Amino acid sequence: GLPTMLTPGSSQFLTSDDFQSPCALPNFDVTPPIHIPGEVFNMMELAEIDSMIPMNSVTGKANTMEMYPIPLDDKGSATPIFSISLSPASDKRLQYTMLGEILNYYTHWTGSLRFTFLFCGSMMATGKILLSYSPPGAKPPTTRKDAMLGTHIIWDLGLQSSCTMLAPWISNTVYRRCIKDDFTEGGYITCFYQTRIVVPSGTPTSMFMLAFVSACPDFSVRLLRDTNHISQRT
Amino acid sequence: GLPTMLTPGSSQFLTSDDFQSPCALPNFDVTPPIHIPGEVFNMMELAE
Amino acid sequence: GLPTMLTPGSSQFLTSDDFQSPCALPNFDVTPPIHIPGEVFNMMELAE
Amino acid sequence: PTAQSTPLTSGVNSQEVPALTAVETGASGQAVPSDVIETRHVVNYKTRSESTLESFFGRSACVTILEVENFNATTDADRKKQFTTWAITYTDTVQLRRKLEFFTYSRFDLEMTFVITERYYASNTGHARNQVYQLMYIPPGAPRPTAWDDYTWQSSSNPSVFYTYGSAPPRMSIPYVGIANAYSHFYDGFARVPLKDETVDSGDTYYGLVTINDFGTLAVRVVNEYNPARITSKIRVYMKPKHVRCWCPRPPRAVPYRGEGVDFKQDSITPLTAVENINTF
Amino acid sequence: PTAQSTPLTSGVNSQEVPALTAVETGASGQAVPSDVIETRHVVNYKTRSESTLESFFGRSACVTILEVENFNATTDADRKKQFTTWAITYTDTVQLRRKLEFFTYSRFDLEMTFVITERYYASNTGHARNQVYQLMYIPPGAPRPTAWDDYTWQSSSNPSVFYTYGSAPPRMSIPYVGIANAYSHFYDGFARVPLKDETVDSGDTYYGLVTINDFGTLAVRVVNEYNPARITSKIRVYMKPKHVRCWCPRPPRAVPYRGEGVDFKQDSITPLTAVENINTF
Amino acid sequence: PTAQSTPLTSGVNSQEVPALTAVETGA
Amino acid sequence: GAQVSSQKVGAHVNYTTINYYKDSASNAASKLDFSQDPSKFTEPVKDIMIKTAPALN
Amino acid sequence: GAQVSSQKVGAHVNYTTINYYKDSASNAASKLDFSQDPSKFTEPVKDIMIKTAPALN
Amino acid sequence: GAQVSSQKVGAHVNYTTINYYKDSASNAASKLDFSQDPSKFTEPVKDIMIKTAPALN
Amino acid sequence: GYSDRVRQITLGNSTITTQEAANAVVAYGEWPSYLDDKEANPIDAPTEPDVSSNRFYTLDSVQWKSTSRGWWWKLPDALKDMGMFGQNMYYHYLGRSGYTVHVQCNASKFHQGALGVFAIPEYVMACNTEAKTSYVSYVNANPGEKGGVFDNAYNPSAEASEGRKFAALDYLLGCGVLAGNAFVYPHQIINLRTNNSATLVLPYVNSLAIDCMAKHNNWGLVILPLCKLDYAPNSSTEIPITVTIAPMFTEFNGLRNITVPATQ
Ligand SMILES: CC(=O)N[C@H]1[C@H]([C@H](O)[C@H](O)CO)O[C@@](O)(C(=O)O)C[C@@H]1O
Ligand SMILES: CC(=O)N[C@H]1[C@H]([C@H](O)[C@H](O)CO)O[C@@](O)(C(=O)O)C[C@@H]1O
Ligand SMILES: [Ca+2]
Ligand SMILES: [Ca+2]
Ligand SMILES: [Ca+2]
Ligand SMILES: [Ca+2]
Ligand SMILES: [Ca+2]
Ligand SMILES: [Ca+2]
Ligand SMILES: [Ca+2]
Ligand SMILES: [Ca+2]
Ligand SMILES: [Ca+2]
Ligand SMILES: [Cl-]
Ligand SMILES: [Cl-]
Ligand SMILES: [Cl-]
Ligand SMILES: [Cl-]
Ligand SMILES: [Cl-]
Ligand SMILES: [Cl-]
Ligand SMILES: [Cl-]
Ligand SMILES: [Cl-]
Ligand SMILES: [Cl-]
Ligand SMILES: [Cl-]
Ligand SMILES: [Cl-]
Ligand SMILES: [Cl-]
Ligand SMILES: [Cl-]
Ligand SMILES: [Mg+2]
Ligand code: NA
Ligand code: NA
Ligand code: NA
Repeated sequence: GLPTMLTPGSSQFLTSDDFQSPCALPNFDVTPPIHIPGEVFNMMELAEIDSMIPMNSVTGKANTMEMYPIPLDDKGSATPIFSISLSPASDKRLQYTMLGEILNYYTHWTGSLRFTFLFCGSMMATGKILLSYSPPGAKPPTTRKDAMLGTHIIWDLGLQSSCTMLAPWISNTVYRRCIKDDFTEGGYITCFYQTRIVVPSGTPTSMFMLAFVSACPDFSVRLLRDTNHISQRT
Repeated sequence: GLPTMLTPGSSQFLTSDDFQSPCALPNFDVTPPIHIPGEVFNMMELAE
Repeated sequence: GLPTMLTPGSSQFLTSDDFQSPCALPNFDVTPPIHIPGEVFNMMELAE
Repeated sequence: PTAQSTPLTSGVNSQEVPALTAVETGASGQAVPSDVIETRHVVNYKTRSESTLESFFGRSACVTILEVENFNATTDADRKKQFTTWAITYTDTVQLRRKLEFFTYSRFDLEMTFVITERYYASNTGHARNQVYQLMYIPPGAPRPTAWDDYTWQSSSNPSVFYTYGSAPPRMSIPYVGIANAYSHFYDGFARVPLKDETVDSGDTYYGLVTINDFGTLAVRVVNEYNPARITSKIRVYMKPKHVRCWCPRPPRAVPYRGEGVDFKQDSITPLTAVENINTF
Repeated sequence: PTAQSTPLTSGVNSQEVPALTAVETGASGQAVPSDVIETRHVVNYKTRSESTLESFFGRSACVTILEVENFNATTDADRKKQFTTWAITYTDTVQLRRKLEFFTYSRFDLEMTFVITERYYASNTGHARNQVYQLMYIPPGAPRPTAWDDYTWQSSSNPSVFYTYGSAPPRMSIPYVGIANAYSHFYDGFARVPLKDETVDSGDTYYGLVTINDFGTLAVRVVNEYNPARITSKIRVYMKPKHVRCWCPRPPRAVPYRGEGVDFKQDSITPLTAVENINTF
Repeated sequence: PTAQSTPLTSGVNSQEVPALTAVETGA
Repeated sequence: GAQVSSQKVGAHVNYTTINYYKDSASNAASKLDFSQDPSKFTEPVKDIMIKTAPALN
Repeated sequence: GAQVSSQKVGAHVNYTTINYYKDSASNAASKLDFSQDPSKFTEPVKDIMIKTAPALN
Repeated sequence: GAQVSSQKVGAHVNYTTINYYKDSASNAASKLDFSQDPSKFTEPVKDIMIKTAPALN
Repeated sequence: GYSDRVRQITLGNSTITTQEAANAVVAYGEWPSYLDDKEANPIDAPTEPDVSSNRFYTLDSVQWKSTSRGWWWKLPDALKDMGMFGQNMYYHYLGRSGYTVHVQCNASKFHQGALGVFAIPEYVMACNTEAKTSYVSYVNANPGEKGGVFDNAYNPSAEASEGRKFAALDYLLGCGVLAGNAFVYPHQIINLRTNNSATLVLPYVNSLAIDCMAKHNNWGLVILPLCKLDYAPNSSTEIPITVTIAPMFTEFNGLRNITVPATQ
């Protein structure tokens, strides 16, 4: 025989190995392929689809359809409308979005996050809303005058129903970790009345908006891992 | 020797495998073939 | 199979060996390199 | 091919309003940072290599644990411990199943790997010679064994692997074997149409993929006759989809499975932990 | 490429004074023998091959010793002996750590090799069948096992190696996996900025690389169920940096380590042995 | 080489009768 | 003396064979032979039978 | 019939593949496919939507 | 795709490498790199210092 | 002049107009089509009924209330008793179809609310007994044009025989996934301030070229109130939702006597 010498690794089963193996059904004639709509090539294609943030997952609304709609009214309170950390894998509200679910199969993420808001009041309701992203390392914003010092957009409610706020990729590390982590903290997303919602008479004075999250084309993930979102009894 | 590393499947006997093996009767002179009527190539010929 | 014959050394772990081995994280996209000051190539650079 | 680079952009004062849209259309938000902030040029050298379907599925996952034993069996129950049969499925475990169920349809070849372990049942019953295992794939219709040493194990046509304890985990490839043009992960239907006034039972019939799926049976035995020492074995079955295509993405499983279907369990349908307030960082 | 040859030189009587310098500049002495003595020509055929970074680091070094056992566990403490978890680090041992810490930053692929050994805990409890080990790499975020036979070991996505006792030491390569452009051997900082008047504890927080480093977890089990004979195992983990680059050289560790940081121990900070006199040959 | 494809055909009204045969022939 | 041949198609190229043994009996399976002539069993008649014509005229 | 292809870059060239088996199902992983068209899911609209234009005109 | 390179000399030629794996991380040791620039550590001075000239003029 | 809001759709003898649309979705970017010879399976010359069957059928309307949890239909089940489409479906073993789905819901500039309209391939739903798995009767799975409703409570049956219906739990999309992720499916939203209609054009979707329509629904149609109906002068007001669906590029194989499914 050809003289050979076995190296370390010999006979191991590495579950991420990539070797050939003999076919149990040789000369098998596979069913011819046909075109099927909706072919997927990359999990990041799915990450670019908007899914609803369960933004109002408070006691009595968590695990109901009422966890999604963000309460709005015509009272013009100075208190924030919602506040959430840019922790898209680990946050109690972001982790169950389509993007969150994909991120929980990976260890590392990079790129820009898109937050799209749909106003679902009456056509007769007007308003201006400030949407802010504050990169980390300063007092988390709880007032409009702190929020407006960060990355922000002033949304005018009107015929165009929806407004997109970006959390642009602003990070020390080239990747953040898909866990709660001080070192790779992402910062603070907040929302304030810029003016107030105004309605005429005979119109609902309370209403909702829906918040969606998706990945931008600059977004990628690394280091495949098991998710903490599925388990079974043994 | 040439450095090698055994993969999963090593030493298994898969009954549908398709490998070479040493001949127990080397240099054996098989009986010459002759034409026999009724040669079959495919079980689907019999199905027809 | 290709007839082979194992030589002395077979299955040993020599800590100064220099062999290939399968990657536990196939198709992994390493962080792009950037220029960092103070690259060292040889311990004798430090000895000088 | 890399993920998107960021172009150098300054401000705008314009009738062009990329920040506004209407998601009623069924389009997701499309705006990127250069649409709503001043951006520097950043060259993106990073790739989506590890989120291709081949990369996402490129792992051997445990799909079941089988048990077989080798001892002098004197009862029907003990005779049935000398071999095991398993209807081939990915629904005994949750991890690979959940990944596949991101998709409605798939097409792949399968790498199957096995990990075989033993222990002594007792001491002071002597020892056991090294055991050989037979793992026989029984396609639908082929006769199933009723004893560890019946005629079916001669396996003239069924593929069998003979594995020697202590050898490398055995492994073989299976082609895409579906009778359709893809595997269905979900089937919204039945195996037959129940017809007006027929006498056939409609009270105990099932629904979905379980009514139509059949990938055959894995039969496992220890080939050796019994030693004085009873040996108990586990066979862990691993599947890796390779040469993968998938169609029609789905929301992933959000709550525990309770069987082969999409059914959920009344005590396990509250996946979210309630936040203290809508304003909690 | 060779180390420097010596040129033929005679004496000098000159305003050229290569013997004098001013190290206040931050320049080391530069003069060579031909500057200060008469030299013959010597051709130097010798090379610095074995002091390249690849040559210096081109060794598999033991970085930890793990323990696992296989027996019928009836207590929580004994159940926890059936598997082990280890946060991946080079700080459990001193030799490879000290070599890496000649540098501030590094970039390398890793060859990991394992040496697995067993002994019988006792005689007169019979024997044990040959054991298979699972070594599972759990990246940060992936679920960690709480029992040797829980669902996590199905390892659909985590890389696992199944090792059969008595086989060649198992081995695999790991890419450069750093989330920065290099590994940091030293990090003069914190994981977060503590802010004015915040209620977050500042009394029990840590400093340096330990606050930011996470290379995940190695989980090890014996896959076999228990024999009557208890078997105890050691798993020695070996690391070899390959395809090595390093930056920013440092003085090497002069005194014993006392943990993962640069801290030193009061009874072990006197590395020099005093000489009898400044004039001792 | 594949199993037989099916050609596009419509109806007939013909003295050609491929539906009838005589298996007495051994065909 | 490597043979490069077409593989049987799967779900979604070529393979290489080298014979290691001096006896053809040692070789792996014969290559797929799609030869067939069902007519030697299904229609072994002396006189041609045209499907569209009467079997007996 | 050796294929020479680019490796995935590490910390700091090419690799060789020979297929040993007559069935493509036996082959190692498919080569990296960077194909994508997110728009079939993110923007499956009949009428083109220009980002800078109103979504509804 | 065989690389033929010079061996390190012994007491008294070439060797062949084929990469078997699709990841460069799987490869054997990097080839000997004799690169060096001690001056970045031994003489990192803004203004050139000529050995034969005074260090301070 | 031309607007994303104003659309005409003509199929056969039927036309739809809308003056408050929001574009139209073509599911997975693919218009329906006939089955090509290179992808065909059954070899009999197919029936292509064209205008007799490929036309708008309007289902019974449902009432949107502040308390509504949502509605579901299956296709082709919802159209099984619709004119010549139903006859062609039941006279053949095999059928394939695309669809134009037009969901209609108008209100006023003073009403508010938002409907998610989702087309779901292989819309498999949970059963309503924990004594069994996958335990749904044909009759309960195939309600026809009346479809079904979602609930915000899961109350599985004491006895297996009483739980052979879908547990259509709204926030789990009746199938153990979070409803907020339903947007990965082809969809539009009817947001009353913006639009009064949703239009989805669906190609045939299956792992086969053609299949048994009486056994197998290719698509689910889900309408979920994402934001509840509200009207200040009367919180108890109801507004109709009307579903109008046209089969497209219908093709049938395996003609025989008519299929008459069990009704109990
Ligand atoms: C599976 C199991 O628990 N086996 C145990 C047996 C059984 O209890 C037998 O019934 C009696 O041998 O008893 C032991 O004391 C023994 O034989 O040494 C320990 C052994 O681990
Ligand atoms: C780890 C260890 O020290 N094991 C020792 C055991 C233990 O003390 C048990 O408790 C009692 O068997 O005792 C021995 O006499 C034995 O069993 O033959 C020697 C053996 O080496
Ligand atoms: Ca060998
Ligand atoms: Ca726009
Ligand atoms: Ca800009
Ligand atoms: Ca036996
Ligand atoms: Ca000088
Ligand atoms: Ca001199
Ligand atoms: Ca164990
Ligand atoms: Ca005839
Ligand atoms: Ca027609
Ligand atoms: Cl291989
Ligand atoms: Cl709650
Ligand atoms: Cl061979
Ligand atoms: Cl090697
Ligand atoms: Cl075992
Ligand atoms: Cl036998
Ligand atoms: Cl099948
Ligand atoms: Cl909280
Ligand atoms: Cl030991
Ligand atoms: Cl397991
Ligand atoms: Cl890192
Ligand atoms: Cl001294
Ligand atoms: Cl009906
Ligand atoms: Mg009807
Ligand atoms: Na780029
Ligand atoms: Na020299
Ligand atoms: Na053909």
